Amino acid sequence: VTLQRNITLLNGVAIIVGTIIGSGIFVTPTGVLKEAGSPGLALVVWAACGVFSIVGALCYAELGTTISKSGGDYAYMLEVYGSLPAFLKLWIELLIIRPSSQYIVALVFATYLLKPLFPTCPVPEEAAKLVACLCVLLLTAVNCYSVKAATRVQDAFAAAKLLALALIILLGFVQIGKGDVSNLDPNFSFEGTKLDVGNIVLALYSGLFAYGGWNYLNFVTEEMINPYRNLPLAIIISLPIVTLVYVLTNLAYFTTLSTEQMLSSEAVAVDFGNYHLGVMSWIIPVFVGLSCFGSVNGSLFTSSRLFFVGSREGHLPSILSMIHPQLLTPVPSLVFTCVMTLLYAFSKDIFSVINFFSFFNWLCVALAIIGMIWLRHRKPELERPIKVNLALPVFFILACLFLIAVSFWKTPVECGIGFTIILSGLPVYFFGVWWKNKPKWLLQGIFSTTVLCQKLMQVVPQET
Amino acid sequence: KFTGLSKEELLKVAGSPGWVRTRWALLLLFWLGWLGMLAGAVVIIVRAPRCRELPAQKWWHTGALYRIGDLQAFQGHGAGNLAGLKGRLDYLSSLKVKGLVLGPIHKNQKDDVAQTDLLQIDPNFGSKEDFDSLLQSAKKKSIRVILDLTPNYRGENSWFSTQVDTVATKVKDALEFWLQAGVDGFQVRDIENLKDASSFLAEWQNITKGFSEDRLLIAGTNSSDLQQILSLLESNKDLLLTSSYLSDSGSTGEHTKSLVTQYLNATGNRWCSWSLSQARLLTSFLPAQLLRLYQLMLFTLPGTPVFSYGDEIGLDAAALPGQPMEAPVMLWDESSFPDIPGAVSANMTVKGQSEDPGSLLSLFRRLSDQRSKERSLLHGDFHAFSAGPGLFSYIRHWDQNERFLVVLNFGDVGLSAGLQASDLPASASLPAKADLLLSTQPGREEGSPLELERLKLEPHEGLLLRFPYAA
Ligand SMILES: CCCCCCCCCCCCCCCCCC(=O)OC[C@H](COP(=O)(O)O)OC(=O)CCCCCCCCCCCCCCCCC
Ligand SMILES: CC(C)CCC[C@H](C)[C@H]1CC[C@H]2[C@H]3CC=C4C[C@@H](OC(=O)CCC(=O)O)CC[C@@]4(C)[C@@H]3CC[C@@]12C
Ligand SMILES: CC(C)CCC[C@H](C)[C@H]1CC[C@H]2[C@H]3CC=C4C[C@@H](OC(=O)CCC(=O)O)CC[C@@]4(C)[C@@H]3CC[C@@]12C
Ligand SMILES: *[C@@H]1O[C@H](CO)[C@@H](O[C@@H]2O[C@H](CO)[C@@H](O)[C@H](O)[C@H]2NC(C)=O)[C@H](O)[C@H]1NC(C)=O
Ligand SMILES: *[C@@H]1O[C@H](CO)[C@@H](O[C@@H]2O[C@H](CO)[C@@H](O)[C@H](O)[C@H]2NC(C)=O)[C@H](O)[C@H]1NC(C)=O
Ligand SMILES: *[C@@H]1O[C@H](CO)[C@@H](O[C@@H]2O[C@H](CO)[C@@H](O)[C@H](O)[C@H]2NC(C)=O)[C@H](O)[C@H]1NC(C)=O
Ligand SMILES: *[C@@H]1O[C@H](CO)[C@@H](O[C@@H]2O[C@H](CO)[C@@H](O)[C@H](O)[C@H]2NC(C)=O)[C@H](O)[C@H]1NC(C)=O
Ligand SMILES: N[C@@]1(C(=O)O)CCc2ccc(OCc3cccc4ccccc34)cc2C1
Repeated sequence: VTLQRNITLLNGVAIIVGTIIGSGIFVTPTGVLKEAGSPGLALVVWAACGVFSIVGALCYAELGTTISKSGGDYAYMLEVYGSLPAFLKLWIELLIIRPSSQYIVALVFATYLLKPLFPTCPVPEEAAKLVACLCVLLLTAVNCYSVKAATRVQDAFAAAKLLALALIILLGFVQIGKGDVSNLDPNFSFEGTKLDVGNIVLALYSGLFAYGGWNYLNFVTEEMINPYRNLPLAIIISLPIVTLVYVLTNLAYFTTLSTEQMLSSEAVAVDFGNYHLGVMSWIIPVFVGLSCFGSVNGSLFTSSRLFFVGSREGHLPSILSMIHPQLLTPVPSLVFTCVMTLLYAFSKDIFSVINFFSFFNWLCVALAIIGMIWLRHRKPELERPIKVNLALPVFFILACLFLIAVSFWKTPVECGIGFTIILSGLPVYFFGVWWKNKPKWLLQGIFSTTVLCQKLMQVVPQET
Repeated sequence: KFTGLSKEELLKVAGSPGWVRTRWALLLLFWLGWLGMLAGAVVIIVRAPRCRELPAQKWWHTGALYRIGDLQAFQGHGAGNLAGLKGRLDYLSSLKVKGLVLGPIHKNQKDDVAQTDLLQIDPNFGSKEDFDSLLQSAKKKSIRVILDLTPNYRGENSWFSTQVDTVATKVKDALEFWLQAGVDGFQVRDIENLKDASSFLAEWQNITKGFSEDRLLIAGTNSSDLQQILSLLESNKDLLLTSSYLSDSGSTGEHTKSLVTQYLNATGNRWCSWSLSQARLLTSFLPAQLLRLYQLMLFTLPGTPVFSYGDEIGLDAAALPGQPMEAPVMLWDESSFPDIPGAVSANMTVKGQSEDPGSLLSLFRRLSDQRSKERSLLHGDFHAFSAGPGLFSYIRHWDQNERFLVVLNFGDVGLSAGLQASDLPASASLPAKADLLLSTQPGREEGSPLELERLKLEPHEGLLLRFPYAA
């Protein structure tokens, strides 16, 4: 009884494209224009985040073909740095990182799908919270049903969001095809470029939010048909498509609206639909919701597979990583993902957790790529189907260390709170993992609740 | 495996009847809970009240107009042509004005009626081509151009006292000519000297609207009587009218409050224009200690504020030696006023006041962007209410956006506010703690919330508190 590989090349392309293109292309440009000052600085920030994500994806393709086991970015750290940093990464990546990232996109889905009923108006908040929870519950039920159904969902919604962005891009092209330019003058487009790199790296963070999810096919390997070919071929095909669409969508945004027209706007896609369309301008918020639906589906998929792999190393309870026969899906891991995602619906503002934890999110990537170089030098007895040129990982490590050291130099009050939450897992590691020889007051109860959840969900252990 | 059972044990234990019924019951219970959450979202969505529909504003609803009567005195000598006016459009874009009432640039010799022509440009301003370039240059800066078509602007009687018909006949062709040229509106001043006045403005308004619905017509009187204004506003309602209705008085605040509220009552809460005159500065009617209070008042009343050139720096005509009061020299820099060198100062000029945060130009710029951006100041609702003996307090509120509260002290003693609201609608009732956005006088720090119970005001102070939609 195993997980029964189904992911094709086009399924992996759809997974990466649908998970990356979520909400950030419709929310973040105001935050980038606020910190860049000039539109040209915004476009070079978007292109820089694009090239940065492409370089990191090449390094993760080389890592995922080297080690080639599931649960990427956590198994790669467990292979090199032992058990305790892997558990700390798994702890943080569970608790704060995965349900908040899913709940943000679900909330943007619910907010933008209810915009035609409240055109010039704030949406009622609890209706949006309920619709977001409905989205999460429907998608986890679809994921608990079958894997082929979930890949069909991801395929359809990735194609839908691609055609939506193509429509927006061609509208921005026919606007500049009407012989005059609002923005994009060769001397005006750079007027307003502020400075103070400390006020530039915040625009870099706001752009790097929209590129999140670029390493999720590394989480969902061990289920790909022929991974040694179809993982880097999926990454190479997928991520250059995102950067081009992002810079063309920002360019189409700028030739409809002026600068402080966008700096004081609430939904720059809704205003774009209001300009180029009369009635039938609800198409654009409908399509934004359809993008965020597929992004939530892909993130739920990869999170369930990550907790599946983390249970197999003895770092999580063993009720997880139990497969249900005749469906062959990790049902308790999916239930555990959905429960946490619904649990983060009690916060009023959850966007202020991104700056609390960005330093750890890039520290783990930098640690994994340092471990990749150290593994290539220390242990050269592995088969490597792709081998990147060096000084791409070295430049990526230098850029990640630049982002970490700058985030400890402009806003050091949130990183301290983040580092305080990180070491709270250190009591948890020494209860369950390291502390064996537990009393019989605890082992029988854990066995009883495990077999009770087994009898409820009809799940067997893995082994095949 | 490690803390659980295996395949066969579970398949022969958890296959018994009851357990199958338990998991099917939990499945249908899950789907009924999902449908219950869907119904709970739907009945919350339909219970939300609705949201109001926007009034489809014009371009002159979204900011202030700027009157430049004498083009020679705006730039200065040697550059008083139409071409030099193109160089000031970046300064005019810093004031965020939406329109521009250029003075009468047509060829008028003197009180002879046969020689003047409203179709031709006077050669001391330029020609038609540098006017067409000016229109296209202002069109790129999002600034509209209104042309004053008052015929006899060099003379005492402004409408050619001899007869009335032919001088009103040439205006009819001038409207169609200059609308084809591409102007955005017209202005006619001194219509109290026009015989059969109310039945000519309707015809000119008809032609101006029949070209397009985005065309303006402004009329100007020197009247202060309310009934003479309403008589001109009987058959016309989309006509903008500038008068001397507020230039009368206002030593006390209850006079200005009654003057605003009686006009809004007798008109019917229609769209109006707020000014102090038709071609005069603010310093021609107010002392220098009331120039901030009236600038705070005119930017927050429900209408279009109209200003003359130099009202943002407090350009006083009587505060200098020999000079006409109809065309003072605009003080761009310190070297503006050429003769008597050493009469201007640093706080009297544009560039000297363009750096000081506690200046008058800074107050004008801080009001003129709030007027053109905030939704409850563009087409919001107005409500005045009773206050302390000498105050003027009112509230602007549109639907669910940020509510604005303005408090003004038109007197020379320190007053406590005492905002006994007691008559506002329940939608826009007062909160307990309102914020602060600006103040006319220095000695307040901006951004921290006060509370409107022990609210104390020093003389000639004005407050622009704000508070959000709540319950
Ligand atoms: C929730 C609905 C989902 C449906 C399926 C149920 C799945 C339940 C998953 C529960 C996951 C929550 C625990 C997260 C993992 C931490 C536990 C672990 O790593 O142990 C491996 C260890 C593996 O055991 P094995 O299965 O025998 O290999 O797990 C345990 O021994 C049992 C741990 C129970 C954890 C309950 C929550 C405890 C939170 C921490 C409380 C404080 C403890 C430290 C005391 C000092 C504090 C100052
Ligand atoms: C663009 C379309 C797909 C609309 C997407 C939203 C749909 C309204 C929802 C409601 C039910 C959902 C799914 C419910 C279960 C499956 C059945 C599945 O077909 C199978 O049974 C394959 C499983 C197998 O062969 O074993 C294909 C469609 C799918 C994904 C459905 C697609 C449509 C979903 C995502
Ligand atoms: C906090 C935890 C302990 C609660 C977990 C409870 C589960 C969320 C519930 C919801 C619906 C339940 C079950 C409803 C139907 C069954 C039977 C089975 O579905 C089938 O029809 C298998 C036969 C087939 O191949 O068609 C697999 C999924 C399962 C166990 C479901 C798994 C999840 C259950 C136990
Ligand atoms: C112009 O305004 C008049 C009343 O102010 C309206 O009716 C016009 O009256 C004039 C005589 O003064 C006629 O010459 C026009 O033919 C009338 N217009 C018609 C019948 O449409 C009318 O509201 C305005 N004109 C238009 C065209 O809207
Ligand atoms: C508007 O200005 C005129 C000119 O100063 C004021 O006086 C009128 O002058 C004309 C001729 O110049 C006379 O025919 C009128 O009879 C004068 N008006 C009166 C009331 O006698 C006129 O008073 C001013 N309007 C107001 C309201 O003050
Ligand atoms: C001024 O507004 C008030 C209400 O705010 C109205 O005054 C009413 O006028 C009618 C007839 O003129 C009287 O029958 C009512 O008793 C008045 N009510 C009040 C409360 O004063 C009216 O809209 C305006 N006043 C006038 C004279 O038009
Ligand atoms: C520009 O500043 C000077 C000095 O700061 C002002 O001169 C003051 O004028 C007030 C009233 O006019 C007097 O009470 C002060 O005693 C004067 N101070 C000095 C040092 O002379 C001048 O009035 C300011 N100009 C304007 C237009 O406000
Ligand atoms: N491209 C996306 C879009 O919706 O546009 C879709 C997917 C996706 C996945 C992961 C992600 O990471 C976010 C994140 C990073 C570091 C720390 C965090 C702490 C708390 C919460 C989130 C953190 C961002 C995005 C944005």
